[PDB]
Amino acid sequence: RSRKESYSIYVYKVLKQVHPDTGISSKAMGIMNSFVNDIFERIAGEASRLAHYNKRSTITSREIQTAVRLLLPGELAKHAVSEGTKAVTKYTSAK
Amino acid sequence: SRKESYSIYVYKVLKQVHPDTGISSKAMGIMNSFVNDIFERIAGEASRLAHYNKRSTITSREIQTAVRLLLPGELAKHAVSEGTKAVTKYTSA
Amino acid sequence: NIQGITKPAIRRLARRGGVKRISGLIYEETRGVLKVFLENVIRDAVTYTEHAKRKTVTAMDVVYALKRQGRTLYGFGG
Amino acid sequence: KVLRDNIQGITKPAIRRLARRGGVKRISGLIYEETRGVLKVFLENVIRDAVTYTEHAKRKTVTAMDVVYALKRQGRTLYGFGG
Amino acid sequence: HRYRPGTVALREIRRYQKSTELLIRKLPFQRLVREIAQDFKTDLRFQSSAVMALQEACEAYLVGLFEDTNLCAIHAKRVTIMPKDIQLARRIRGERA
Amino acid sequence: PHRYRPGTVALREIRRYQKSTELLIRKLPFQRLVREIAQDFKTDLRFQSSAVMALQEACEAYLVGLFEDTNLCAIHAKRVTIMPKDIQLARRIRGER
Amino acid sequence: AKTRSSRAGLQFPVGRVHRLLRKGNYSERVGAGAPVYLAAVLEYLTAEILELAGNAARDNKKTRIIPRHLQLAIRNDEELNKLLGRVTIAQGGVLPNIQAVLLPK
Amino acid sequence: AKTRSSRAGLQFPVGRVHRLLRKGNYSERVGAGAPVYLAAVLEYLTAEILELAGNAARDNKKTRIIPRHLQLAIRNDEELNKLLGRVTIAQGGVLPNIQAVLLPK
DNA sequence: TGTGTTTGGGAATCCGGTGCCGAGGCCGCTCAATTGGTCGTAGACAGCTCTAGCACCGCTTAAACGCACGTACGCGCTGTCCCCCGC
DNA sequence: GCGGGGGACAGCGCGTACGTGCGTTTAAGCGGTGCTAGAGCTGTCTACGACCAATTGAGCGGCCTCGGCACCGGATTCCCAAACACA
Repeated sequence: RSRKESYSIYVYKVLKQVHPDTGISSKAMGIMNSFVNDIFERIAGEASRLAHYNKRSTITSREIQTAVRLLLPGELAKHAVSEGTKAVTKYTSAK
Repeated sequence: SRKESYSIYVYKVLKQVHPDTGISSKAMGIMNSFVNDIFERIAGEASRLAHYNKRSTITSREIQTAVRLLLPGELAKHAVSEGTKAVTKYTSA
Repeated sequence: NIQGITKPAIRRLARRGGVKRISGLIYEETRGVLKVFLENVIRDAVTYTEHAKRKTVTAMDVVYALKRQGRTLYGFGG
Repeated sequence: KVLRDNIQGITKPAIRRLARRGGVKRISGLIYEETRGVLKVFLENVIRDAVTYTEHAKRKTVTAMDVVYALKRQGRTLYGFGG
Repeated sequence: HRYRPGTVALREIRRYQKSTELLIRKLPFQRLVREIAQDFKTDLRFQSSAVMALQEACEAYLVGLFEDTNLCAIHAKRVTIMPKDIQLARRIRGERA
Repeated sequence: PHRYRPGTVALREIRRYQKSTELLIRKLPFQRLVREIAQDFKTDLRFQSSAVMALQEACEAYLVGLFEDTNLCAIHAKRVTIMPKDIQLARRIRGER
Repeated sequence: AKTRSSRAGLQFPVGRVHRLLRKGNYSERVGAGAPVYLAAVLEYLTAEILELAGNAARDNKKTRIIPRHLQLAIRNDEELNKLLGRVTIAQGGVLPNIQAVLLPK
Repeated sequence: AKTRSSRAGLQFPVGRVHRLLRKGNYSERVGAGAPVYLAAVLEYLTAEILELAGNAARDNKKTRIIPRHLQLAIRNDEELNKLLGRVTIAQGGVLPNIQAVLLPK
C-alpha cells in the first residue's frame, strides 16, 4: 500500500465554508485537486524564477506575492494579495 | 564583473563549418540567446523527467529523452546520433 | 484504421463547435488533422514510457505529453 | 512633464509601412485606429509585467532584461537583447 | 412530415453543446491509438484511463478547431465550412506551416 | 504627365519593406507612448534605452505577424483590402483577448 | 500544540505546502512566511472557484458539484477564464454558444 | 590535464555545462554523461544554424552573417522553423512573400 | 399577389416514483507535522562610486498632412446549378 | 440512397473610398551640454532558516449508511411548418 497525497479534505472544508449545504462529486474533487496542484506549480515555478533572477537563494513571501501578481489577472491578483498578506499578518502577529 | 557567453565556441563551430565567413556582434548576441534558450529547455525537461520518475540524478539518458521530446524528427535523430557518439568516445578514453 | 472516425462522429464534433452546415470534403481533412494530432501526442507519451523502463502507457504519461504542447488536462491524476 | 495622448504618434504612414511588411496591398481607413488599439493593449500587457519585475528588484529603472523576461513569460521570446 | 433544412442542424448544435459525454466511439479510437503507437514502439499496453485521457484531449482539440473553422466560414460570408476554412484556422493558430 | 495605376506602388512598397529590416515606427513617438503607458503603473520610472528598443522590436514583430494573419483572413474572404473585422477575427482565432 | 494552518487562520495545510516547496527543488531555502502566503493564495482561489461552481450547480437544481459546473464557472468568469485558458477539463463540455448569423430570420 | 570537451571531441565546454546544471537546481545529482550529451546536442544545433546562415549570407554576396541571414536560415528550414517558431529575432525582418492573389493578372 | 395568424404535431421539458451506489461520517492506526534547541550564513542595511537616464537647445530635412483627382474594388443584386441536409 | 432546396459561386453594375502625386508644414533625428538619480558593488552583523531528536494528533485507509442523482414513464409545453384567411 503506497502513500497518496491529495487536497480532498481541505477542498471539502473550503466548500463547507462557502456553500454549507452543497457537496462535491469525486470527479469534481479530482479536477479541483488537479487545479490546485497546477496553480501551486505555476506559482512556485514563477517564484523560483524570481528568486533565481535576482541571484537570490531563498523563496520569501515577497517572491510569492510578486509571482501572484505576475500570474493572476488584475482584480484576482489584488484580492489574492489582500488575502495572503492578511494571512501572513495574522500568522506573525500571533505566536 | 565577469560575464558569461558562448561567443568563442560559436565562432569556433562556425569556422569549422564555413572557414571563410565572419559574424556580426548582433548575430553573436542572437546565437548566444538561442544556445541559452535551448539549454534551459533541455535541462528543464530533463529535470522534469527525473522528478516525475522519482529519480534523483540527471544522466545522459535523461538528456537523450529530453532531446527526443524537444527536437523535431530528423533533427532529433541526428542530435541523438551525435550525443551517443560523444558519450561513447568520452567513455572509451 | 483512421476510418473508425466515422462521418457522424465528425458531424457531432462539429455540432459541438457550433457548425450549422458541413461540406463533404471536411471529413477527410478532419481525419488527417486528428491523426496528426494523435501522432504528436502518442509519440511523446511513448517516449515517456520508454524512458521509464515501462512497457505500459499510463494516463499520467498522456497527461505530461499533453502538458508538453500546452494542452493541460485536468482530471486524470495530474 | 506629464505625458498625454501619445498614441497619435503612431501615424497612418507608419501603420501602412507595418502592413506592407506584412504583405498587405490595400488598407481600409478604419484599420489605423484598430491597430492603435491592438498595439496599446499589447504594450499594457508587456509593460505591466516589466514594471512588476522592476518593482520586485527594488529598482526604479526598467531594464531591457525585464522586458525580455516579461516577453518570454508571455511565450513571445525575443533574441538579441541579452539573456 | 419534413423539417426545414438546417433546423435539425441547430437542434443538434444545442443538444450537443448542452451535454458533456464523448462524441467518438470508444473502441474505434482505442484501435486507432494502438495502431498509431505500433509505429513508434511495438507491443505496447495501454491502461484504459490512458486511452480515456487521449480521447478527451482529442475531442477537445477537434471542438476548438471546429469553433475556429466556424469563425472563418462566417467571415467569408458563408454558412458551410470548407477545407480551406480548416487550413486557414490551423495556419493562423500556428499548427500548419 | 505620368501616373501609375492603383496598386503598382503598393507592390513596390511591399517588396521594399519585406526586403529591408529597419524599424517602421518612429522611435520618439513610440518612446513617449511607452513612457506614458508605464506612468499608469508607477510614477517616476526610468527606462534603459535598450529596454525601449526591445519593446519596439517586439511590438513591430507582433504587429507584422498580426498583419500577415489579417491579410490571410481578408484574402480568405475574397477581398484585397484588410478591414478591422479581419484584425478582430485574427486575434480571436489566435486566442488573444 | 496548534498547527501552523490554525495559527495563520487558514484551512489549507501550511506544513504540507512547506514540505512540497522544500521537496520540489524550487530553491535551496524557504522562508517562514512563504508557505503561509502560498496556502492563503490557494485557499482564496479555491474559495472563488467553489463560490462560482456552487452558484452554477444551484442554477441546475443540483446540490452536488460536477465537472460540468466547474467548467461553466471557469468559462463564465473572465479573470478565471484568462487564468485557465489553455486548460481542458475532463467531462467538461463547452459553453452554449451559437453565432447570431446561423439563427434563422 | 586535458579538458572534458577535448576527450569527447567537442567544441562546447563540457565542464561549464556541468557547472550550470549543478548550479541551476535541476536535480540534486548530475550524471557524468549528461553534460557531454548536452554539449554535443548544443554544438550540433549551433553548427546546423551557422551552416544555413552562412549559405544564406553567401547567397547575398555577403561575407558576414547578420540577424537577417539568421532569420532567413531559420524561416526557410522547416524543422528549425518548428523549433524556433515562437521566437522573434531583433532586426530580423520577414521572408519575402506576396500572395499570388495580390499580383496583377 | 401578397401579408399575417392559427393548428396538428413532433421534440424538449417537467414531475413523481424508485432504487442504487458513492459521498459523507466514524474508527483505528501511523507517520509526518510540531517543539525546542544549535549553528551557520543569506541577506538587510549602510555607504560609496560613477554611469547612463533625463531635460534642454538648435538646425536640417525627411517625413507627415491636407488636398485634388481618378479608377478599381467592395458590395449589393440576380441567376443557376449542385451538393449537403433531412429522412 | 434519394429528393430538393438553399447556399456557393458566377456575372454585372456603380459609386465612393482608397491609391497616387504635389505642395506645405511639422517634428523627428542628430549633435552637443549638463545634471543627478539611481544602479551596482562592498563590508558587517544579525536574525532567520536548516538539521536533529522526541511527541503526538491530524490525516489516511477501511467499513458502513442513506440520500442525491440517474433513470423511466407519463403529462406539459414549446416551437414549426404549413396553411388558409383575407386585403
